[PDB]
Amino acid sequence: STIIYTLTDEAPLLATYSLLPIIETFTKPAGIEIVKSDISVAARVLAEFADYLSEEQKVSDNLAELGRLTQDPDTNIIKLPNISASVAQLTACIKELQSKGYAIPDYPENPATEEEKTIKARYGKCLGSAVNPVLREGNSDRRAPAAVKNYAKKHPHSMSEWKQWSQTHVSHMEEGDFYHGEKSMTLDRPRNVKMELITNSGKSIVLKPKVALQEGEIIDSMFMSKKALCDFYEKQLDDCREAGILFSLHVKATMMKVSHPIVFGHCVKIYYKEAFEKHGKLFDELGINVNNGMAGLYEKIETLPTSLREEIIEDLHACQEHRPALAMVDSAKGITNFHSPNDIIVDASMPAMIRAGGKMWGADGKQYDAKAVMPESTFARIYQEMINFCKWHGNFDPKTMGTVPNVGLMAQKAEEYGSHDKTFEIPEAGIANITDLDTGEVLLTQNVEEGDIWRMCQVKDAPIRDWVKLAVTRARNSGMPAIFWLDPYRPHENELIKKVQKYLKDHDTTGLDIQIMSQVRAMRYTLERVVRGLDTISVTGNILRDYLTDLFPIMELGTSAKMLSIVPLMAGGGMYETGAGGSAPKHVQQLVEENHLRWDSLGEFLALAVSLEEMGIKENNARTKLLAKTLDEATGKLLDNDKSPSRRTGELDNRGSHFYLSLYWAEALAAQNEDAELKAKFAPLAKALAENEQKIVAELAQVQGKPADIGGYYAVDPAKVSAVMRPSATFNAALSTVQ
Amino acid sequence: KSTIIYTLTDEAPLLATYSLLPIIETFTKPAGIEIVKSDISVAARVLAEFADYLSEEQKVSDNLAELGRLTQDPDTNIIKLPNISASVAQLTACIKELQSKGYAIPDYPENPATEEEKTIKARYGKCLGSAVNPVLREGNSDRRAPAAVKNYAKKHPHSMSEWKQWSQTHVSHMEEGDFYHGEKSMTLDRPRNVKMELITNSGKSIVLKPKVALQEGEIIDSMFMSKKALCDFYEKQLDDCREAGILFSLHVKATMMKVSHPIVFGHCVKIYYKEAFEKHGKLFDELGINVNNGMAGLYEKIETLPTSLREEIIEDLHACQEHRPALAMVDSAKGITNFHSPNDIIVDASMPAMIRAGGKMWGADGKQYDAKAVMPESTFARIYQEMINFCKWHGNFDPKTMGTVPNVGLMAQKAEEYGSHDKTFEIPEAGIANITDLDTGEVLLTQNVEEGDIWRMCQVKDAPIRDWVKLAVTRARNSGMPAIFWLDPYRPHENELIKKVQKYLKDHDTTGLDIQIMSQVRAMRYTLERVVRGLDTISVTGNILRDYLTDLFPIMELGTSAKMLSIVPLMAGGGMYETGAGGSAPKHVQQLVEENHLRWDSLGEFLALAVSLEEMGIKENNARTKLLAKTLDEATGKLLDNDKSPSRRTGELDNRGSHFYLSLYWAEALAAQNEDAELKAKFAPLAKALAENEQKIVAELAQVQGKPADIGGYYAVDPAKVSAVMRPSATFNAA
Ligand SMILES: [Mg+2]
Ligand SMILES: [Mg+2]
Repeated sequence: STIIYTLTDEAPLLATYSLLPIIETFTKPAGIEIVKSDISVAARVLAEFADYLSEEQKVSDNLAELGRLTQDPDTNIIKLPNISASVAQLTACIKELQSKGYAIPDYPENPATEEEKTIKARYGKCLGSAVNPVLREGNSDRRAPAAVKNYAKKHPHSMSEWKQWSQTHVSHMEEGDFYHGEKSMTLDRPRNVKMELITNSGKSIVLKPKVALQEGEIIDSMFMSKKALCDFYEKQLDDCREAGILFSLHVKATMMKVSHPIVFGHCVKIYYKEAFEKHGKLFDELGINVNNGMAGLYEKIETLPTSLREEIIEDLHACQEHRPALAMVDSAKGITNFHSPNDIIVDASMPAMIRAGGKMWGADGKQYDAKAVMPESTFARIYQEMINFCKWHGNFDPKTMGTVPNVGLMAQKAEEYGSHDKTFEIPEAGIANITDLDTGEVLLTQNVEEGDIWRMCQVKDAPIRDWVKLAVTRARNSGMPAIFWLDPYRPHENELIKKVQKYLKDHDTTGLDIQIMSQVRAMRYTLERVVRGLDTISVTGNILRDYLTDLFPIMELGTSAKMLSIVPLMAGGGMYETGAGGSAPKHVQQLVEENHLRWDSLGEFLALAVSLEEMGIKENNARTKLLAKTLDEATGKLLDNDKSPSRRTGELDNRGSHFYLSLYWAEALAAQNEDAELKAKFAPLAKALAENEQKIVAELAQVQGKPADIGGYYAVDPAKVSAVMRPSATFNAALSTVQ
Repeated sequence: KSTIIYTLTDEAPLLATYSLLPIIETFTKPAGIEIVKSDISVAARVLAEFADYLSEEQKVSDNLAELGRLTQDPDTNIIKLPNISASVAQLTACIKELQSKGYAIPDYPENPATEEEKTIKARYGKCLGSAVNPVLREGNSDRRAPAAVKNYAKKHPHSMSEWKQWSQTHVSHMEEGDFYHGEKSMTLDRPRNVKMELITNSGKSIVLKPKVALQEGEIIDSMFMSKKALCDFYEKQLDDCREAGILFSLHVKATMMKVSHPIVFGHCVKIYYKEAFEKHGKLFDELGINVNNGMAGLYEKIETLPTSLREEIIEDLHACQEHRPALAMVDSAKGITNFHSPNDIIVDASMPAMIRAGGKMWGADGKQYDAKAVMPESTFARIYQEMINFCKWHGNFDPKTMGTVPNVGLMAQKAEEYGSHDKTFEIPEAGIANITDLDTGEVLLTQNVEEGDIWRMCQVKDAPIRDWVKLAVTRARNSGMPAIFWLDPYRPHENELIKKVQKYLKDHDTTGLDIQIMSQVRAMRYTLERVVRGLDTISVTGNILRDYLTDLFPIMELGTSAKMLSIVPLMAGGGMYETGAGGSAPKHVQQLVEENHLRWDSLGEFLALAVSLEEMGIKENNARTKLLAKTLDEATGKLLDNDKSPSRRTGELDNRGSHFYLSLYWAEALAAQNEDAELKAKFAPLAKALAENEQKIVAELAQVQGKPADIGGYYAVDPAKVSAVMRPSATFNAA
């Protein structure tokens, strides 16, 4: 029975030339095979371009095979960070690969004809986040493990002071946003619909030609009213200045690539209304779309005569005199919260600011209270209920606060995160219809005006169905209550409540404590419990999941990055993501130049454990469970004993951290008394590692402070790399025992 | 007949009722309704008390004691109006209005000789204080906004100040060390006798309270406020409020927690002025200064000291504010701060008042500022904070659209905190605080106490709790409103209640009903989300929350606490109906003697009647009262739409016509009515006879004059001379 282990890019790739031998040896006695699977940029490129490759140059398309493998129930994947390649990276990977003699073609950035057309679209399949969509087949089980929860408590991170009299607060819309206008239904039949506006005059513009819907599919029709948004802005701006407080705007433009830059840019255009009105005639001429941050406005006015440009810059600053003070991204370099919408990212900025005791940065480099403006009311009210709790009760106590794991609905681009291609800036006032394009039947009608933001969402029944099963599962396996966060007064969430109530009957929920309440009622029910050191599972839709697996982690642990990221696959298999972060190119630099790798592998240590525990459950395997239970104990110890890598050079790096993990794990499997036959195999290793502990760490330290040739970058050399990453002679020897 | 008793009280209430009583009888005679009188005035109660000293046409029925017996007649029906809680000199000014009228009664001047001088002393203490309300309030409270008043509100909203979403205003309470956070309680299965005994660390035995009878099912508490914790709190929070730049305030209720809260209050002062006090302490001590009763008495007592020292004391006090925060003010102009008396900023009035104002208390400059509202005792303070956060978020309430929050309230037999007068002690020395069985020596409940902590034992009996449940149910049944019990599961005492309620709810048909149990703060938020949506929620609460919430919500709904149904549904099945809680305000008796003018106190009675009829309706199933109720409510309603309610003037308005006008109106709707042929009217001696001549009664007694009329007496007055005033026309009594 197999664990598939991804050989990704850059830093965590290097880590695993070290760690995987350790993994292979600990897992053998449980009858666990460990298969490599290469899905690097490099690998994925050579797959797409087999037509250009020699015969034994060719490579198997692993991502594809992984994809198929999603359907097999036995499947068990440990997925590490990997590159979601930018153009620059790919052109580089391309150019490195060519040098190694793979005659793939260049990257025609601007095609000139024939194949350049089709190639740039065939390199396209490689650009961006190619991998996550293929692998993430079935909802989020996400939580902090005991190992980390408990270390957190003994070793609490910093939590700034919440003054009982703080003036920080969330500000959202009360009417005219998506929420308050929202309309939704669950389909009772399959349908083919179009998103069609009927011009107030009668002209019929189609905005989205065909969208296929299945029975049971929940759909929502939702729009942001430009007029309401702008009144709310103007009113809240004035409000903020009258309060003598930082004005801030928290948005997720990196996901909602269509929806949110619009909402963002209207804040800018309004704040500086006085200057835009006088200069809109030039900005439009200059192709200035402030939707993508004020940054661009400045870059383009640079070509202006120093006289004209000096006028605009004066005219802008002039708005500050009647406008409120702005939250900064870089106080010192004058970067405001309007510089790019991709700077202040809502689900990370809000907990960051609440950690900091409800504070944000002013242009004088010092903290003040802030109005956190989140126009769309739906998902903002959550954060305000917390804020109210924290004035009252002070900031959270990580020594004693509970845990809030999140079972999140997200399968098949569920809900808000599927509607990127179904969102439109309205052309003219009219009627916005979702219409059955076969029967002509109109399903949902909206009252819209010019420049409104209209979007259609959907979530399918099988995802919803699985999500209810996973909620009940986690409730059972953990003892925690599970709370469904769903507003009855929100059409969509009513539509979910209809499903949730019905599918709960399809499962054995007798022992358990499972409830459905309001978002804000659930948020407080959870809070009242956390603070008493109790635990509660959040069961939430797709966006709340992205929000709460940043928010509650930050409070409990100080990061959002030492978490179990599990995707229990639809077919009954599992995937274990070791981390949300990048593959960290910077660490790779330190390895090449001065043989030190500061990459932390704590995420892998943790993925491996559940991976084993869960394979331990399905396949009914005692061995495995012990490997989990013990790898549990060891990782705590690795944390207690400060043995995670240092960011220095000379000191312990990624390899030494593997060693100590190998040590405390072997030791645990030696001292354990559940499987005598395991002890026998592991006790000699435990002694070899204990005994030569320092001889080994020395052997490891010995190599640092000089370069390290790894035979490539996007295309590393497996011999060279295995040398560099497994350089201790004594340590390699210790593994070759175990009998 | 099925009957309705009516109380003739004291002063201006007594007056206004010789006027509008005979204009009842009229609309109630066709309903098969009698109206017996009951004189329980200050003046009439001494006459029954002291009757050994009078002749026998000079002799009276003891009208208070008769009502005592009446509480156990399943059908009784009573409308109680304000009356004087007799006093120091107001029994002596009325220990004389008969000696002038001819009645052989004792004088009462203390410092008494050899013993029927201590015994007549004791023997007319009878009629001192609120000695009439504990006779009559026999079983918990039904308190809601009557339909007439609520509707006038949504049509004529009062002012609600803005709540900025950045208000700094908040409640500050103790998180540890306070009664709540260290509470213990139990429910008895056995009747017991207990003592409250201190066990000195050395072993010494101090009996604080020798004997306390406890019956089966009773719920008792042992709680303590730890003086160290309370003062650390005050210190920490004084710093906080100063670093904040906000006003500092102290909301307690010294007028009923007569023992407990003055101590808590006094500590806030001594801590505030710690610099001055830690220097003049010896001197303040020699003088008797007990700042527990407020700075007021300190300034009165340093008046004896010579001017050089007095002003050195006054300066040292004042020099504290350099390192303290600013106080909330009771009277900006006359320089009266929070701390003058503990009876000025009374919590359940001061806190809604504050919230209505946008979260504001007054600075010393007559201007309005943000405030820390310090309620040290955590138990009943968190709800206010919950409201404040709600309003910061959503703005203040909108009277036009918002719903109601009636209140079913546990209070029978001095339930909860309000009966622990005689069971609260400031602890003499550190040791062990025991509730201990006088028969078996078992220690039922124990606490660790130190020097100067406050310790009290609260009890609530089971018979009140059962009624209190049945009442919450019948109100839920008879109104279609959801009803939430307000109960902390994490608070020993309330959790002890949750166990009874859960058990007792089962004993009523609650099949249609929506009846849940929530933590005070959950309950609060929930009913808050519903009012804002114009939805209604009955609140079912403890004794303190019954006192708090019946001010908080009607202040938001109607801008007054004093326009409310106060129904005490009696244990035996019947019911008493209370017009108001306000004073008799004797100041307005003179405006009806020196001149002719009185006060607005009529409105409460109109409403006491509308329910007294409506519930009489289904109690002795009488189609003939359900009518008069709903038509009386229509009538009183437009008596408000048309500004026909009493005036401060002298042209004018008072009960005289507001009086009359609803005769015009509670006839208006009785003739125009059609469901019915019995009461077809028949009340057509016609309403339009008060509309034939409908600007003349008004003028016939406009000429009534002001200048003077005499009631010929004040407390005891005759029955042939307030006719020629309260009943001054000729055209009036006619129709
Ligand atoms: Mg996220
Ligand atoms: Mg009150």
